[PDB]
Amino acid sequence: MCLKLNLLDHVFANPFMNAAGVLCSTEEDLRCMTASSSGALVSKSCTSAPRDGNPEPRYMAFPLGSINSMGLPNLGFDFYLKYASDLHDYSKKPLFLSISGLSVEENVAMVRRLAPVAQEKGVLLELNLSCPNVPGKPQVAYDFEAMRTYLQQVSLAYGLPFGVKMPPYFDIAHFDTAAAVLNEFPLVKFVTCVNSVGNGLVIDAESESVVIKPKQGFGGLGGKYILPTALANVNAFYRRCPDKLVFGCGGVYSGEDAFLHILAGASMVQVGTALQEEGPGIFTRLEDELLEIMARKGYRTLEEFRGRVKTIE
Amino acid sequence: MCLKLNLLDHVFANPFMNAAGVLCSTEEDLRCMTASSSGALVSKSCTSAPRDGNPEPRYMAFPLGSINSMGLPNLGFDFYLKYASDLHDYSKKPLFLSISGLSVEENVAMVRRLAPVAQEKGVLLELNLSCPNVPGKPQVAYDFEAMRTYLQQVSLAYGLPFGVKMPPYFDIAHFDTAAAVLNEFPLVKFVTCVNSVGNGLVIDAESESVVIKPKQGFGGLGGKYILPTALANVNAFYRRCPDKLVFGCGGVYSGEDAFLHILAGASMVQVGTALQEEGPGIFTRLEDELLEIMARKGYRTLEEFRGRVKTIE
Ligand SMILES: Cc1cc2nc3c(=O)[nH]c(=O)nc-3n(C[C@H](O)[C@H](O)[C@H](O)COP(=O)(O)O)c2cc1C
Ligand SMILES: Cc1cc2nc3c(=O)[nH]c(=O)nc-3n(C[C@H](O)[C@H](O)[C@H](O)COP(=O)(O)O)c2cc1C
Ligand SMILES: O=C(O)c1[nH]c(=O)[nH]c(=O)c1CCc1cccc(C(F)(F)F)c1
Ligand SMILES: O=C(O)c1[nH]c(=O)[nH]c(=O)c1CCc1cccc(C(F)(F)F)c1
Repeated sequence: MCLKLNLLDHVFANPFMNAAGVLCSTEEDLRCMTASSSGALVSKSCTSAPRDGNPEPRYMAFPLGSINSMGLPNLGFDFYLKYASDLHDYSKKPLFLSISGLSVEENVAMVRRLAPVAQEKGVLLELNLSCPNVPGKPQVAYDFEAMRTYLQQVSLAYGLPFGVKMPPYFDIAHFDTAAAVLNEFPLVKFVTCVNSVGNGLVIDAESESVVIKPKQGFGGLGGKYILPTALANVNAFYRRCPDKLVFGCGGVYSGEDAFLHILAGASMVQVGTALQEEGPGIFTRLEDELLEIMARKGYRTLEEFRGRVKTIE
Repeated sequence: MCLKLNLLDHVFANPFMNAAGVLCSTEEDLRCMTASSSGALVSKSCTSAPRDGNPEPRYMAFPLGSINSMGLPNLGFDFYLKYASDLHDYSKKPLFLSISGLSVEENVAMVRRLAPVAQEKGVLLELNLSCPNVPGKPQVAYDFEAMRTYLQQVSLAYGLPFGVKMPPYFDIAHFDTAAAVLNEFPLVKFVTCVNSVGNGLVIDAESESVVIKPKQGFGGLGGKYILPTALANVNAFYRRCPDKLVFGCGGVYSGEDAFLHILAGASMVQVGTALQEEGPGIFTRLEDELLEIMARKGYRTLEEFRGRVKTIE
């Protein structure tokens, strides 16, 4: 019985990793994730220049999940590239680097410089397509023409296999269209579903106030709120992108939640809110819990059940 | 006490009603909602002809909410019109009739017939814009040019104040576009936010199976999963449509949840999943709970706090 995976020409001890943005912003964070029992790690989505991000409070968690409008605080691309080129211990586990430029040009500039490090050290790119583009237009993955432009430009500039981080969709026509755009790009080898459910609003009844300061309290939702949404997206893209891997993200708190993601199609399984709340010890727990479900069912490997969710009649 | 309010030229004993689709399909259902303590009721969204809807199982509930792909089973427009015209007791409470035709023409045909009954009896129209669209396109409310056409045609055909049931949105640019569309139509006097969060997927770990038969287990989510989504949409439209009313729907299980909807801007508060699970007794509980929270805070009216959610700075 084992959790091993071999994919994207890397070996992973288990499918668990952080979700971008959680426990991955500083060198301290990345050393911490490297020391944990996760199978991989991803660095904080970066911009060319460092960002402070939004005013605090900008993240809050609750029993059913989290809300955030962080504003992309990060130490800048050069820092993350340095970590990938010089600091990361690749004998411990594989590293993904997430990028999230504010324009197609900012992304092209980053990927051009990443590429030799990707080639030499094996760092893997995750391109975050929730980047805002022009304010007053939707986020890039909700503007299909922009998404196509971004992927054309990044594919030409980078020239190596990479993956994309997608927001959730809520309409079958959007699953269809979004997957068809991704399927135009053979270098897109993995699809991470999902980023946070956009622009929710948590209100505290006692104070009669929103709980985060930016955007009048509106921000992206993670956690237990979003698990069925995340599963839907994992499976929609699993079905529509048969030549790509799907990584699942959203609502993972337990080995059972991971097992559902993997039934839906997930290869790697990312952990955001639950990791933010519990800390890196969560990885040993998730591994144990997943293995126990596998033993009960008689499953010896992940591929025995990946994508094998049953439908009714 | 008491929670009585006036709107749309009608008096309501309290702000609570069923959500369309729940406990409102048959004459029995509508008599049961009328006998309840709710302040109003809404009939099941209808088509010109009766529909059997999708194969069962097509609804399932769980601790955090519900998933459905009902396929609009309904007794047909003639039935609901006859209920509004001949059977409903208007001395007990107001009635809303929901329509969701499969094309603009079908909506126009239904609303031309409804108009005289609305004049004579005061039945209120809720137009459900989560309805099918032309090939390749998403649901009408997700296609802003279709939505505008539908509202143009229904406004002309009906000629009387009505409301619109909206799906959730997840992007601030979409809130801006959708609200601008609604604000073109002066006859649209109330906006109900939100319909179910579209195309989630619930998977049962033991069986390794989806839990509803239609659409490979994909369906709309309601209940606790969707409360922050619902609040965000209520507040977004409340802010953007100052000359309209907003009705809140989504994730109401308690008077506290109703309180939060009202703080966000809700005039009426609709109850779907929790009503399906608990039955019509829920209405006395919600009223008692809401009045208890108001008393603890010193609020004597709903107007004192409707839309008064506080932001940080
Ligand atoms: C504080 C915070 C920061 C985030 N920053 C990023 C980011 O920089 N890039 C990204 O792709 N997603 C980001 N996300 C989204 C997470 O990666 C993840 O997609 C989302 O939280 C859902 O997973 P969960 O339900 O496990 O939280 C962030 C989420 C949180 C809570
Ligand atoms: C079984 C079922 C049937 C529904 N039918 C309709 C419908 O006919 N028309 C409609 O506008 N919404 C319909 N909905 C959506 C609800 O009105 C409501 O918007 C949704 O369930 C979110 O509220 P909740 O969190 O209270 O469940 C239905 C929901 C359920 C669960
Ligand atoms: O940093 C974030 O707010 C964030 N939060 C998430 O839940 N997921 C994400 O992908 C991100 C980063 C993307 C993002 C999301 C919202 C705003 C901006 C900004 F404009 F600041 F550049 C960037
Ligand atoms: O009956 C539904 O499945 C349903 N469930 C919801 O959570 N919200 C809804 O608004 C609806 C009805 C959506 C709808 C609206 C109009 C037509 C049709 C079709 F005939 F295609 F089944 C479906």
